[PDB]
Amino acid sequence: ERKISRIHLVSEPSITHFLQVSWEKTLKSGFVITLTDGHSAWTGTVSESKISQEAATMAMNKGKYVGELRKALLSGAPADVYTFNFSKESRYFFFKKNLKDVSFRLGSFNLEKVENPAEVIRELIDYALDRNNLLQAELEELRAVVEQTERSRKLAEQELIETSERVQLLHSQNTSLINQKKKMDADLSQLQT
Amino acid sequence: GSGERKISRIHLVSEPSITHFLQVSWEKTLKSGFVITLTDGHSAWTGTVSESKISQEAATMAMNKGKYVGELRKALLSGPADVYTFNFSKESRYFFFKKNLKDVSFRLGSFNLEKVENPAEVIRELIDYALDRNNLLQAELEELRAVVEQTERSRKLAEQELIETSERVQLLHSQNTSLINQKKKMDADLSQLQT
Amino acid sequence: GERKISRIHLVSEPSITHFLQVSWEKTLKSGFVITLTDGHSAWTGTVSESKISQEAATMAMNKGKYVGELRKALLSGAGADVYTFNFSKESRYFFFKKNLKDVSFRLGSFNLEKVENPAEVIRELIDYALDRNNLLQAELEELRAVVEQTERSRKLAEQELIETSERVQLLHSQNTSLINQKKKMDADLSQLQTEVEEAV
Amino acid sequence: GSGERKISRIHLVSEPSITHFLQVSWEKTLKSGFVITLTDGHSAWTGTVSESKISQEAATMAMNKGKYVGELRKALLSGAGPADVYTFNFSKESRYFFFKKNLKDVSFRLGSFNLEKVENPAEVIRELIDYALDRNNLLQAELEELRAVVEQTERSRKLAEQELIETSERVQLLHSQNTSLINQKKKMDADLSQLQTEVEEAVQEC
Repeated sequence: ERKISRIHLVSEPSITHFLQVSWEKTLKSGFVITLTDGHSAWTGTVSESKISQEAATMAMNKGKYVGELRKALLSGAPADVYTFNFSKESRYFFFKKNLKDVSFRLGSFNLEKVENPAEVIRELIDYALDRNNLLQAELEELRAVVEQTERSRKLAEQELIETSERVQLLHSQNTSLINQKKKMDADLSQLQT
Repeated sequence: GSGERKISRIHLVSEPSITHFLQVSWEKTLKSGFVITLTDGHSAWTGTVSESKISQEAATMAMNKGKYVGELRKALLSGPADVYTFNFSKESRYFFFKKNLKDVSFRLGSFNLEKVENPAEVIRELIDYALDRNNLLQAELEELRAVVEQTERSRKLAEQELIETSERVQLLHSQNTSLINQKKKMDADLSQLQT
Repeated sequence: GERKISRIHLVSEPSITHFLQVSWEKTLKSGFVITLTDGHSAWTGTVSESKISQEAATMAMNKGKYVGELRKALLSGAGADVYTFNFSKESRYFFFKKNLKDVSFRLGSFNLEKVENPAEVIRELIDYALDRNNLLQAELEELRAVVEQTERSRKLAEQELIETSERVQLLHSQNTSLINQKKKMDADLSQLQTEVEEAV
Repeated sequence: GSGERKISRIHLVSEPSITHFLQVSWEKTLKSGFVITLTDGHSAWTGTVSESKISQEAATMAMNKGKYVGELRKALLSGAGPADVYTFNFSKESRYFFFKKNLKDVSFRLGSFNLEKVENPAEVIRELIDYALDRNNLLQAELEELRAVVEQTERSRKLAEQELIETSERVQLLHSQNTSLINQKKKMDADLSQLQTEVEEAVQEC
């Protein structure tokens, strides 16, 4: 599981930054958050115990806290109500939620600077290109399913009108047969004398 | 809306360790020219292949220009018949052979890519574009999963109606053969009762 | 940040559907801000904690029982088929009662002054509901992942239990046929053990 | 199945302070046509974009219609990013258009629709609020049901796994007897020749 977001930090408002969050099937089980500005990178890990501690700090249901994390760190910057800020000196990444004249902090994470930003960026670029090819193949598969279903429907429309011509040609045969059956069945009592 | 671009993974034999990325961007056709950008996560190299340059490279190989640009489309826009190489000193020439396992390789192209002085902006522009195109494909999928859902239900609508009719023809066909069997017995009894 | 929005049916204007927004702290008995709107204007007032106790003592019922009735009335539906809501648009008084058998008694009465920023309040109310939807829909993405994760573990658990049960059936029959082979080979040894001593 | 609808908050450039709300409703497929509704909390504007208008704007942009409809899905549905810039004329009460701004200062008019004021905007807002509160109940009901599926599936997982800890114990102890019986058979085979060749050595001794 992996999602790359385009966030806008208050520290450097000019340079648009990228936020890569990676976890395993559940965000409440922990995740790895990466911040990159195209040259250097900052990667930190948020454990399951840290999420429960941050949720218990501001008095919030853990299910509702992960909902806020999955809404601020994964949707991107849709949902501009979140104010992201990363201090490069202290190497801390904190974001807050803005509405109703209240800007309370929602999370405080410690992202340490990576000594191999080239590999981190190339792995990010490689994942974005792999997700691109997957969505392209799924589009070609889906387009093939549409032309097969419509083709299968058109065949089902023509087989029905042929079978409907057969259901009435055969229903008229039973009616023509049951008439002489009932006519001969009464004629069998006449020959009985 | 204008602008066309394809980003590809390339294996540079100069640096076989890492995997380089090639960003080819052009207008509407490769015949008019294209801007080719090479990056490695830290630095970036960009060159502008003019339309005249493609004509010279196609003429020096005695190859039809329409066939030559077909090979440029083949190598730079997909992703190993083609082998790529690039030198880091100053002779910044992104040249790629077409190693054809028929006999031996031969030169296919060569362009000058100068090292840009803002590689961070190039990479962000490269990453930002890749994310935007993934959202467009994801939206195109949501639009298409709704079309296939509508055609499937309309298909199964006519499918159950055909099976409903095809079941009925087999109903009054075994019933038709039943009436044939009854009139067959009444025919035999008409001859036995004739006596 | 506890807030609840619910639609109400005013008997003074029964043709339209008004909306009620109750905002309160951690506990409703401590007080709440009650907002009313009709899609154009809005009226909002404040119910202090002492106003709750004064209303509770005015009808001689326990405070906790009264705040419980406030959760049933001011929260979770209306028009609901038991509580009758009414708002005097002239007097700016929010008055609601509870219908029983043949006796309907007043449950609360609070003053709501008209707000000077009706579009801003509606703009805040819509922004909140859309924000809570994006929050609940994010919890569905998390919880659907938990279902698929638990479904996978259960499915392989039943699959493994089926194989381990089918293994004990092939194995029990294999031992059954093996005890019989052991039974017949013992009868052949005593036959050959005799022929050794008998042919001496 | 009711209808398809999405309500997103947008920030116009004619009034960047207040938060306008954008309501787009369609029937299954977006290319079939949709209805745009703009509101600020007082007045409201409603427009109707048919299937023909979508093909016309797609022919002007020279894009594939599937891409243009996909580009409309990104901007209109769930729109709150700096990629798409929205604009609307209040005094001219017409021409709601939106751009697509990316890096290197590239901008093109992605859409242009003329929506007109509503005579009764209060009823439009109440209907918008009524829908938002209905999905709030529909989502919270889907959660309570999903919470029951999680613990029920965890119940069946613990049950089959504790029955596994009993079934597996019988398999291992039954397999230990299998190998113990095969070894007795193998040794009983070897002890059958020493008796067979001994009988044969008695008849080969006259």
